Amino acid sequence: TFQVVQPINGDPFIGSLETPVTSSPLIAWYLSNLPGYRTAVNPLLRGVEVGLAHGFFLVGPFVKAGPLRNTAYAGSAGSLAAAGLVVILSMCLTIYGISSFKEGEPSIAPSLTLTGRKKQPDQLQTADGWAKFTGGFFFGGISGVTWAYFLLYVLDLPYF
Amino acid sequence: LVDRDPIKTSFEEWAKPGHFSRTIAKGPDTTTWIWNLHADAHDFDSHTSDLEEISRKVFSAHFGQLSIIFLWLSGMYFHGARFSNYEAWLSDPTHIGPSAQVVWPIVGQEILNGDVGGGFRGIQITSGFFQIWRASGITSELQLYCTAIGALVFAALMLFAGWFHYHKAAPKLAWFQDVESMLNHHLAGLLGLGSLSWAGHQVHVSLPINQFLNAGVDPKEIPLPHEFILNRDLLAQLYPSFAEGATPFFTLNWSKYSEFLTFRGGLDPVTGGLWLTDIAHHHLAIAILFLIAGHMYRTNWGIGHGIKDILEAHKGPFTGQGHKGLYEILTTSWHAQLSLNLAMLGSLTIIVAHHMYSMPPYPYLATDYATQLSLFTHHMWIGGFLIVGAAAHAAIFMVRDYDPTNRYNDLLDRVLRHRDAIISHLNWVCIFLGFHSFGLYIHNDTMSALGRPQDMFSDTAIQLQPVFAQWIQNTHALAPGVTAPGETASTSLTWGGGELVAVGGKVALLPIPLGTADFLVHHIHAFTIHVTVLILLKGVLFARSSRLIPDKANLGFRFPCDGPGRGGTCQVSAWDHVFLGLFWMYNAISVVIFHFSWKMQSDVWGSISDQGVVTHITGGNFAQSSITINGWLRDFLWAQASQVIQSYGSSLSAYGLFFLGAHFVWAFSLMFLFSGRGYWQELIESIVWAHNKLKVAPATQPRALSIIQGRAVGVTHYLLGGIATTWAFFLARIIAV
Amino acid sequence: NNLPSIFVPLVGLVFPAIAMASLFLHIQKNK
Amino acid sequence: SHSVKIYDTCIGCTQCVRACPTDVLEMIPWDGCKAKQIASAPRTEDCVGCKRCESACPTDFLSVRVYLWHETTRSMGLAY
Amino acid sequence: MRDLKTYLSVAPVLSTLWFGSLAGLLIEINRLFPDALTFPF
Amino acid sequence: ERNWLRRDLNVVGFGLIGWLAPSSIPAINGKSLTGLFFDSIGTELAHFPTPPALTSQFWLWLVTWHLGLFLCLTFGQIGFKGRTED
Amino acid sequence: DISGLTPCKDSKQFAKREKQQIKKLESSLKLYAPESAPALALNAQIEKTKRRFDNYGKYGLLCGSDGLPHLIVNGDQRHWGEFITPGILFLYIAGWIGWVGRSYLIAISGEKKPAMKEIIIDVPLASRIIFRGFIWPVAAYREFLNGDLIAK
Ligand code: CLA
Ligand code: CLA
Ligand code: CLA
Repeated sequence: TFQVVQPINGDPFIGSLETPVTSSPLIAWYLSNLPGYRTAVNPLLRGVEVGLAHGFFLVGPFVKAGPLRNTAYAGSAGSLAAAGLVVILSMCLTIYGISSFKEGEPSIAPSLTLTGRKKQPDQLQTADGWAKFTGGFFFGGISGVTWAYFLLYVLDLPYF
Repeated sequence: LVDRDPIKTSFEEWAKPGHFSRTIAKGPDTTTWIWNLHADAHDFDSHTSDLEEISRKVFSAHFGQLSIIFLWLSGMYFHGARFSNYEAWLSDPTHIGPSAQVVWPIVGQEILNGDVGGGFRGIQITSGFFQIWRASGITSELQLYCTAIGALVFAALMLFAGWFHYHKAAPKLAWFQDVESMLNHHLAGLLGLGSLSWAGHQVHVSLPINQFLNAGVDPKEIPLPHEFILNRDLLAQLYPSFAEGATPFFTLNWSKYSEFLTFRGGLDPVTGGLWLTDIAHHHLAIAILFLIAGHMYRTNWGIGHGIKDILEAHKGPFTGQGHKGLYEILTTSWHAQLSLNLAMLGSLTIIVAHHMYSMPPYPYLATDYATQLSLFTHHMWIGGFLIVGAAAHAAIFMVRDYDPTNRYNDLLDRVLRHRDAIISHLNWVCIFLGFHSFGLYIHNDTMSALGRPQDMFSDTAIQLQPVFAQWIQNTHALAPGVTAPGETASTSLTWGGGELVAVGGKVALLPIPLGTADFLVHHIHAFTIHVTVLILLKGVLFARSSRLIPDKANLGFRFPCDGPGRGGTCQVSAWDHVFLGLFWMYNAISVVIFHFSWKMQSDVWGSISDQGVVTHITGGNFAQSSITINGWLRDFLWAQASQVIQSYGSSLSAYGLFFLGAHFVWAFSLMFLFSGRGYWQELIESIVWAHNKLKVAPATQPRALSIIQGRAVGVTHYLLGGIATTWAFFLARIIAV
Repeated sequence: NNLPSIFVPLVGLVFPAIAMASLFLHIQKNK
Repeated sequence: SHSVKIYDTCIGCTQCVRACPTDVLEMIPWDGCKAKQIASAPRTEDCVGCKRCESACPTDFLSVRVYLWHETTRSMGLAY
Repeated sequence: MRDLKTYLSVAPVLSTLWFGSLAGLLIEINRLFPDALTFPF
Repeated sequence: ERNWLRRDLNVVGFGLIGWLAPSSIPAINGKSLTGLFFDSIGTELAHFPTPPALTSQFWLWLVTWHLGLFLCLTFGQIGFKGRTED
Repeated sequence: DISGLTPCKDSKQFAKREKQQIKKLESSLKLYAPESAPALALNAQIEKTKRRFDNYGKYGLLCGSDGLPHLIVNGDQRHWGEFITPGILFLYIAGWIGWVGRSYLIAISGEKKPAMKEIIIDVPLASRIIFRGFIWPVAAYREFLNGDLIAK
């Protein structure tokens, strides 16, 4: 009889299961194309994309819910707060990278695909790769915050 | 199928305590034996492994329970006939407080016999028996005396049946496992026939007597109930359709009975309760529905359903074999059935508590505020306790009766193979709800303290409107004439129709608005319920094994720990998960009852003047004051506790004494909860030393309480103290105002 | 004066961050 | 690893070595008791510190003793 | 019945009888001589 | 783990038609549930883009229509697929 | 006047307390017919209150500035009925109970299973021992002299 849920990769002794939420073709395609999962690309470029996307979002909540939301200084204060949060997150990423990775060691990413094919391990799991990722993320986040502020308060676009 | 004289009736076993257990029957070497005697008294499974004996033992105890209930009912009916002011209250329900208990003057305690009206002195009762008796047509004390006598006779009958069905004719195991016949009988006969009989009583007794009472007739001038039966002319005068007899019923001319079988809806303006004709029609329809439903399952005549056949046919691509095998589990285990029934009964009790306040079913009940509050709180607590017991017995079944080699079920097996995902998701949901429900109260407190009222989540600064509940209210308010054409008014006055019902200068019911505070309190309720469900479901799902202790099923259901190893293993058994969930159930129910009390006193209850202006008890401060913790501390706990702390020297001083007594009992429980056994066992050694010095050392060696016993004592005292404190506070507050 | 407008943020936001980062790097160190 | 010690009051009941949830303890021949046996503790790196062995000892005070000590991955029972 | 007499000598039943008689005696004593603050004799 | 639905898009048309056929009968005081829903849709587009009000009848018709439509679709999928497994 | 106190019979606040209590009781009686049972109960309560206040006045108690009696426990002969005599009576009764318990415990210590005589009491032996505690001081003192009171 047809059954949907199966053990992970056919091994019933590994602590996971394969469900439509995890292994649907649409879901599998969507996750494989996000920057965090492009193991064959320069980490700087993935970090720049992640920073751009995350910095663009942060402006909205700070602007709209902030203590100066009902004043003429709403946009500038919100954007400045978003930039500060981006700076704090960049500091956290740098600290994590320094703590976790040692210079000169090989990558610790897995080198086996789900079908058993051998692949080159991800370079994001090295000190140099994480440093590039963090420096891309900072530059991306600042650029996204600036773009959001520019669009919202330099061009009088019919938003809302 | 029964057995003739299986067990001899004798006093021999009375003189040998612990005869039900081999270990306990040896003798009391230490004091732990005495405690072990009471804890294992009703665990029939541990006594014997024969299912027939366990079933026979279980069947007989329910007869004793029924006998005790009948004795309680007999006492309740007798006290109303002998020590009550019911007949005076019946002539003026709005100005006389019901009372059915009186006190002997001994040590100055006759001060508790305060005035209640009608030339009577006693203790005011809040159980609502007066309204129950009034709605039944009871007028004199002779009827109550007869009812008490009948209840005593029924208690004696139940006791005799309990003795008989265990010592003279005990049914066989095949009799118990006939679930189809039991379901058919309990549906068609127990419920359907009972509903039909109550409908007949309401048709022939309650309707005419209550019509005479509502008309304003002196209760002593109303004809007796049997006069309406022997004299059809009286009923014809009251209801002309009775002149045609039962002919409209058999000719399908049912519309002629519209005089006493209505579909009005709303409340009776004179009494403030539901129309009795609607209740009679409701009971008739329910009796028909239950009588039809009792012909579903197969028996000796071949027609009907087989429960096993229905279960085996429900399977899917996600669940494998489905419900196959569940029929054998539920016909061989008493604990699983007990857990299921406990959960359903607790949910039903909570539903009943919610329903009785918004649709008052008894005359002069809505305007008796103390009775409403007491009934709501009582039934909420009962439902919570039953719900916790459900999980307890589910864990017991998982530990003891689970056996996949002979009782395999695919649905239960699949749940146990992904329990980590369930527990982790529930953990995240609980954390999210706690952050986004209680955090909004802390934000409000901080903003108010800092002097920034325009940054609060409130109806004036940042609104969080519960638009989903308001839509439901609007849909239910406009139902008559659109989606319920046969109805005249809405089901309840709370939906927001706009009408007000006032009885004797007091407000009975009116629309209840919803705003920002209701949003927050409802999410608080959701958070607490979710946390309780987390603690109980984790306890059930990890009863047999975990990554920490693979062999947990070998240690049993009720064990304290597995030692200080693995970093420490205190509270790993399934019993400890019920012990921890009792505290969260208490928390949730306390919050719910506080919400009910404040909302009712602020937005509903009050007095009405001649010009039509309503003055509520607390003046509608719930909307703006309940959005902060300081508001709850100040405008609810501080302000409304003045009644209970000023009750000394009056008839309400018993509540004042109980307030402090329950405080003491609650505080006394923390000694057992914060400390451990080794200290107390070491301390006893020094006390025993001086008893040996004076030759007064007992032969039964004193021992400290066990780890489980200490946990149980602590939780019991904690719950008793808290609930008693809230009880005294509520009663003292609501009787005065 | 204008000094509290500097020292209060300096002691509440900058010094805690520097101290926490240094302490985390110290406790995570191995050889 | 924890410390598990055996004292010469042991009677050779075997009850401690049957109770251990990980293989830490075993019986060896001896002279000094009627049973001609004593417990030995060769594998204390696999001890979790549960004290199931001490609950099983019939001697007045225990002939097996466990002293909790430096904790490792095995002694914490972590399967992460 | 010897067994019935044995059941009447168990600790809870005997304690209940003793305490009931004691409470009755104390209640009657306080009923005959109410509000005793000092021993006047 | 692939093609878990056993894709058969004939269900979408059959379910839609088997809902639209009975729901078009005008047994509600000369009007039909589908007709009422479509008239409600037409009325709320006259003030675009302002959303429907809380007291509008649009939400009730939407929920009641989609309940039956989803029931038809789900039962159609179960019936089409279950013919081959039982 | 010990500690600046005054006798109850001369205290005005005591009389004011009595008057307030009686007046509070009398306001409830006006709500009932004189022949009814609650009126009889209230009459009995008023009479008992008057009798209690008179008795407190007669016994020579001492009141403070609040009109409430105070107890002197320093050993003065004028107030021996407040603390000394009830104390001696309590000590006698407690010694009786303790001596009876000790005697029963010693009596059953020599049996084969002394524990079973503690959960199921031997009624005749206890009844025989119950009367013996009436002279507990003499027996206890003579046991102390003979050295049999303390375990060796
Ligand atoms: C229909 C309801 C129902 C039934 C039939 C049972 C039946 C059973 N339960 Mg149970 N239970 C229930 C509801 C029910 N439960 C609910 C609602 C809860 C949640 C609170 C529990 C929680 C629970 C636990 C936690 C345990 C059981 C256990 C048991 C089994 C042994 C019970 C026993 O020996 O009692 C012995 C009875 C007592 C010791 C009496 C307790 C008295 C209470 C706590 C205090 C009362 C205070 C009183 C007013 C003060 C007066 C004292 C007086 C001397 C002056 C038995 C099969 C046990 C079991 O199966 O173990 C394997 C077990 O451990 N139950
Ligand atoms: C008033 C005391 C108190 C408090 C605050 C809590 C709080 C909590 N208990 Mg708890 N508990 C308590 C007493 C308390 N308990 C008692 C007496 C018992 C009986 C032994 C239990 C038994 C118990 C059990 C059995 C369980 C919990 C769980 C939980 C957590 C639920 C999940 C969650 O996120 O909630 C929301 C969290 C909060 C409301 C706390 C945050 C407070 C606000 C938001 C301040 C936030 C400040 C913010 C972060 C900035 C601060 C930064 C700093 C520099 C200042 C929560 C942390 C459960 C758990 O582990 O999680 C699922 C669980 O299973 N409790
Ligand atoms: C006949 C019994 C008996 C006797 C002679 C004593 C005598 C004594 N106890 Mg003691 N005790 C008893 C029973 C008894 N106890 C019981 C049953 C308990 C458990 C509740 C205790 C718990 C206890 C504690 C916790 C302490 C003492 C202490 C003491 C010593 C200080 C004096 C005193 O009054 O302490 C006060 C004693 C009590 C408050 C005990 C309560 C009195 C009980 C209710 C009397 C029971 C009598 C018994 C039922 C006899 C039945 C007789 C019948 C069979 C004929 C004293 C030697 C203290 C001491 O010096 O430490 C070594 C101390 O700290 N006792």
